Amino acid sequence: PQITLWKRPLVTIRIGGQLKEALLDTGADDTVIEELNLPGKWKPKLIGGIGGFIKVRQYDQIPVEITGHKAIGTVLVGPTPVNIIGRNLLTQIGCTLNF
Amino acid sequence: PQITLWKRPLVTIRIGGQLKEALLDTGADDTVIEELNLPGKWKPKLIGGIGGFIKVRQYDQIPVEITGHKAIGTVLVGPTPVNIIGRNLLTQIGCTLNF
Amino acid sequence: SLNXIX
Repeated sequence: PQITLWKRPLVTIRIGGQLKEALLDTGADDTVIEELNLPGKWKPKLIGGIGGFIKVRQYDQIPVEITGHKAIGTVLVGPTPVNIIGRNLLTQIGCTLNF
Repeated sequence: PQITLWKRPLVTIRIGGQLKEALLDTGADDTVIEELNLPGKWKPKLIGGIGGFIKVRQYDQIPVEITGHKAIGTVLVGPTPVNIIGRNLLTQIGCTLNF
Repeated sequence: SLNXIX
C-alpha cells in the first residue's frame, strides 16, 4: 500500500498476539513499543531522541505483523505516547520513501 | 527518488542559503534543525519526542529545498540530535511511504 | 508536536 503523510502514519500491528496502533517511522533506527507485560528474556538498553534518552527493555526475535506483512526482530519496550515501527522492521516489509 | 531504509534516510537540503544534511522523518510532525539563525521572526515553542520535551525557535514560511524539491513552511530550530524533515514539509514535496 | 530514535 501507499501511505500519505497528511496525518501521522499510524497503522495496525500485531505483537504478542495483540493488535495495536503504531507509527511507521523512517526517522527511527529501532522499534519502540509500550508493551510492558511480554514474556521472554530482555536486556536493558538506552535509546535517544529529541528530548534525550530513556531506558528500555530489549526483546529479540519478536514477531511483529505490520498491515498484514510479517516481520521478526528486535523490539524495545519503554514508556512512549506513540508506538514506533523503526527501520529494523520497515526494511523487512520492503518499505520505501518515494517523492 | 525512491529511498530504502537499510541506512538512515539522510539527504542534503538547502536552507537560508546554506547546505545541510537532514533525515526524512515520517515519525515527525515538524521539521527540526540544529541551532542556527534563519531570517525573520521567530517565537518560542516546545516540542516532544522520546526523552521528553525541548525548547525550540519557531520560524514560519521558510523556504527549504529537499533533495531538489521545494517546500516553504515552518522550521523549528533547537537542540535536536539530528536534523529532521518532518511531515509538514514531506507533504509539500509529495512524499509517501510504500510497501 | 511529537517528533520521533537513535
